Amino acid sequence: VAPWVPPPRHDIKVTMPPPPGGEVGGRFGVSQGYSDRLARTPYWKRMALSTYKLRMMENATRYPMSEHRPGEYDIRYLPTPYPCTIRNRPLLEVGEPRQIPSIRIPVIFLVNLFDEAKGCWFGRRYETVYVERQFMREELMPQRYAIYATPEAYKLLGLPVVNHHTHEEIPKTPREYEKLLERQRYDEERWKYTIEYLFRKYEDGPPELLDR
Amino acid sequence: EAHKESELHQNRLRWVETMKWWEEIGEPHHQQHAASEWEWFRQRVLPAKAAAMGLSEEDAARELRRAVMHETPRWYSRIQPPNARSEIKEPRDQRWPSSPKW
Amino acid sequence: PDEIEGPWEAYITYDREDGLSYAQSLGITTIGVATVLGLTEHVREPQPYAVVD
Amino acid sequence: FSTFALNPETSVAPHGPPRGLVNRYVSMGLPPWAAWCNKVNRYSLYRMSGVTQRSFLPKPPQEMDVIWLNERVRERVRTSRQVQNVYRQLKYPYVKTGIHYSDVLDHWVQVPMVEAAMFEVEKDGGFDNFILKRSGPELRSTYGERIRRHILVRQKEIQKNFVLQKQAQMLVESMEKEILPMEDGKKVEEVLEKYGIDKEQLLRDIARAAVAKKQQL
Amino acid sequence: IHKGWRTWEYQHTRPDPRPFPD
Amino acid sequence: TPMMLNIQNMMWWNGKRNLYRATYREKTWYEISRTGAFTKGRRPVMRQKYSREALQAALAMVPPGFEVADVPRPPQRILAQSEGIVGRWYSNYWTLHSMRYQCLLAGVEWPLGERQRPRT
Amino acid sequence: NIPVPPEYKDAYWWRELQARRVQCPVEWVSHRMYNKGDRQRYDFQDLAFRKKFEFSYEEVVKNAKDMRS
Amino acid sequence: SSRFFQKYFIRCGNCQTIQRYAKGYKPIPNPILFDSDAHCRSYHRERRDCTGLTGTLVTCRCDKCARVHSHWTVMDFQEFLDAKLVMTPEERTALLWPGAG
Amino acid sequence: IENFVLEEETIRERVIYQVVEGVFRLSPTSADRRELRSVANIIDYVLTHVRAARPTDRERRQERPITSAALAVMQKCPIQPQLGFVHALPHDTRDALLQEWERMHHLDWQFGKAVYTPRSKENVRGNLTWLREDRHYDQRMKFMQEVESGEARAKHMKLIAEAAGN
Amino acid sequence: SEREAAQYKFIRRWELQMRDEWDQLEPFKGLPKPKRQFGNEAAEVIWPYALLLER
Amino acid sequence: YEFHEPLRRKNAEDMRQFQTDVIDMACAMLGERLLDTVNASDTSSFPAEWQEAIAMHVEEIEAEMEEVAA
Ligand SMILES: [Mg+2]
Ligand SMILES: [Zn+2]
Repeated sequence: VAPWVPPPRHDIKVTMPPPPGGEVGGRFGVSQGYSDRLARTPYWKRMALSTYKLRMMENATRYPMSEHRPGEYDIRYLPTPYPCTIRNRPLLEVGEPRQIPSIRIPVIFLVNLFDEAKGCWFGRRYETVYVERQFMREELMPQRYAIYATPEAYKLLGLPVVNHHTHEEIPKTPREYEKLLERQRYDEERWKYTIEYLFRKYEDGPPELLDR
Repeated sequence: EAHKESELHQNRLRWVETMKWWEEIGEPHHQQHAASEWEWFRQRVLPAKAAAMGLSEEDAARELRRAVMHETPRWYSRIQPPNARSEIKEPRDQRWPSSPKW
Repeated sequence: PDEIEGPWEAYITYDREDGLSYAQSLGITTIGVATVLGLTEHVREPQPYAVVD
Repeated sequence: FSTFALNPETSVAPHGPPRGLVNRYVSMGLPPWAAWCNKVNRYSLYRMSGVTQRSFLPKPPQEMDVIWLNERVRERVRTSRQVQNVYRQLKYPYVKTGIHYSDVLDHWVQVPMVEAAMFEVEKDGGFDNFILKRSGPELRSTYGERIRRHILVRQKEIQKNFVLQKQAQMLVESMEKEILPMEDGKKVEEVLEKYGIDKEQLLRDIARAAVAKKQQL
Repeated sequence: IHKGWRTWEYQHTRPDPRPFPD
Repeated sequence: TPMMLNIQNMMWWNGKRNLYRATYREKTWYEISRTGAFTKGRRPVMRQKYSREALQAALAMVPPGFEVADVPRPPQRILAQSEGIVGRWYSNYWTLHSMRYQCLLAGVEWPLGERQRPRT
Repeated sequence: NIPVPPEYKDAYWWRELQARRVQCPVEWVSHRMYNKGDRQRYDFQDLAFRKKFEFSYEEVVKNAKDMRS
Repeated sequence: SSRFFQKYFIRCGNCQTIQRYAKGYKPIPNPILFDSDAHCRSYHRERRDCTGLTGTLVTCRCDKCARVHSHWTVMDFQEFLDAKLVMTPEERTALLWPGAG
Repeated sequence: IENFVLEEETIRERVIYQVVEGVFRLSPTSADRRELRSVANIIDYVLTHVRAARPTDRERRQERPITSAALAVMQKCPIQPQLGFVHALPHDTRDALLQEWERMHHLDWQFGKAVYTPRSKENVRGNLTWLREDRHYDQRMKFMQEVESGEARAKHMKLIAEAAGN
Repeated sequence: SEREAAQYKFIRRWELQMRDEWDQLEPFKGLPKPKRQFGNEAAEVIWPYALLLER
Repeated sequence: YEFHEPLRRKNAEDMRQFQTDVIDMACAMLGERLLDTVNASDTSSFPAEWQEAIAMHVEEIEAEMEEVAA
């Protein structure tokens, strides 16, 4: 038994039914929202509480897309009311073999961290650095040495906000990842792709015109 | 640990020789090189580009290097550029001028 | 019925005591199609402590 | 399907509707598998169009204890090299044991996840952002609910502590102006009992502050 | 199910359990 | 699972039911299957047919700086349907073009652009 | 119902579903699902089998009669 | 990949300008010499491409600032119609493609 | 160095008389003396009665009022604590020694179980919550500067103004 | 057995780059060789395709 | 009331020891700030009573530090 059954979810607006529940958040499987409040109210009272302006704002369709769940297809226009498989996909298909090359993460250092074993700098302060996933989660992160490179993290540290699009594309093959790596370093360090660095050998005339 | 065997032993000895070449004199040289040449860039090239790109000497450095990706033997992308010209596929087996099958 | 647009009234609940004087010191004649007719203190029967406990 | 060597991309397929049996089904929007179907009727077509998804969770979602964000137990239909028989078998996600240093509560936490969840957690900037971004039915783990409660509580505690130290700031700024000139030994104690601060503990951590500073040098 | 029964020949209605309840 | 072993658990049959499955199918497999009722080929998707000054008053409310070419024909996965004239109606592909054809029959000048076919 | 500060609300997600659900085994009310008339007349959202609003007969007739149709 | 033409609206992350990116017909890997592996993953990547370029890092060349990068954000056309309709006409000239009045 | 000495009839009799009675003036019961048989028992007995001899916080609070000036200063701060949060963390009904057991191991931190021990001050470096709510504090302060300077009034007044002009 | 082989190839390669046994002209075998000249280094340099697309 | 009251009691307790903590942190802050005004700036310090006492507690903390080091 249920004393006080909870009302339909997103129901705020006067003349229009709520979005289908489960598209707001809730249990999927039905394509039409319904509220007893809206329906039981006589048409004229619904009209009386509105204006032509307000009405044409909540009539408003955003047709294939959904509002409450950004970027996806609205379930009520999908063949079955459940949310789309493709955008919500699992990382591995039914037949797909698992080969996911070790991937490296952009990471912001909060302290100057010197590696003594290699006699070189792990990273400087406020320097984005690509590191080993395990190395980051297991060691840098539990100490306070580094946090993740997310844009809001730049925002909080005060630095100008950049987006590395970490794991937007997660490569399912080593060659796929070598391509991803290529474009990544074409963005990340572009000083390598400026024409002066391609010409390092000659900042001057040819090397055979020089001295001993 | 077999040594009396020729190719099992001389090969993995070749391997440990190679990998003990790396972290001793090789790896600090690779690191040192990567450091030294960025070092070259920023005091020679960058003064020009900062003046060019419409930034200061500082912000242009965080711009032109937005992250540090240092190449290590387990993480490297590629050894060499891929082949410019890929050779021409002939019909099935030494058929001329054409073949019915594939 | 939609040509009527009679005198809509809106209840604004300010979390402090002074709301009335404030809304009057704002000096709002109109929100530009609306033409606010008047401000008034809406007198409520003061609620007991049982309601908030 | 093109028999040419060079196929620069075109807006529409240049030679008319693509030849070949596989391209039939491709153009229908069905998987390349379909060319191996003996039963092609409505039911089978609908079945392999994948519109509806047949796969399941091991437990009903309220009882689900691990994080499978989108992962289902799927079933793969395979075939022996003796091809008269065709068998199917279930396939499960790779559950890696989640061990993450949670930032808001300072400690490691181990709540078992899937692969996809770990890539996700790196994507979201730490374990805790990953838990708080998700909501309710989204994270279907019970475990998730527990550490989410802890993360939240502890978070509001962080805020409490921030407020705390800002109060402290305002206090010492108020009494500083008062005892900023040297004045007298007795005059300072009036300030000390006016603000309810004890003498000897003030002495004690003045000393501990001294030791603190000279210790690192 | 090695071989399935012919279920299409039946209209969909629930038969009565043979150890019928009293 | 018994569905994998090809067991018929239908309730009118043995009284049982298959365990992994939805309890309510708003449309069953047959009418998910029929794409003709869903996708738009050969079918009208906007049922109301507007008079002249009706149409002109509808166009009246489209915001300037709008072209037709920016509203892609939605995929086949998506239902084809229209709300009639609602707020932001010009944003709905099917409503936009249905209206356009209504304007064509009515001799109403069509203010928006037309659909561009990009070519390599 | 118990009022709760919103940010804690997620641990109750299942509880909140059990309320909106019909109060029986769905088995018992299943018939609303099966015939076509009641698939339209009943709201099935998160398994609450509850009759939607419906006009009475004379309602419908005097509703159609003043449109002169 | 890919069987069907499709149009996308893409925003340059660096200068915030919207340019339109098209993806046309490229033919299937040949069915006569058959590779199950290529075909299947191309089918899944095809469904992936058909929707919003989900699993893809988009790499193009921006026109306003002319360089090749992936900062690109892909927009479903409604977000685009939001972006566009509230813009004053002379910044349309700046942010968008020629014409687009 | 490490001496754990079990007691007996005589040796307990004199040990307790010299140690807890002589040094600590501590007074044992019959049940106590029955339970005093080891060196851990005597030392944590004394430890127990000494720790219970210490003043509580009710006593500490009544020797130390919080001065009207002090609290009046804490009042005028832009921010006061939330301070209900403890009630929201999950409590489990189980044995105390199994909770002892899993925290004897590392089991206690595993399955979404986490132990709450109340802190005072934090690690501010790398702490996102600290940072973000702190930024919040900054824009709060600059907001109050905007209120005192008078622009608040002005922005609002021209909001009203262009609302009426439309 | 792929990853460690790859490792071998990177290490070996860097070694040969210190010791100058490395030839960058390997992918280009089929192409005609440019002019050896004092201004023409632009011809020998290996160009990133992306930066050609840029200009 | 039996259920709800022991709660608001706990809340009141926490507000109380919160005030207390504000005061303690305030002592600490006072400690380093006063130390700073004395060592970095000059001409000002406490009574030689407070100075001998401060020195004494400093020596005691230093000894506890030497012992807790090893
Ligand atoms: Mg009936
Ligand atoms: Zn750009």
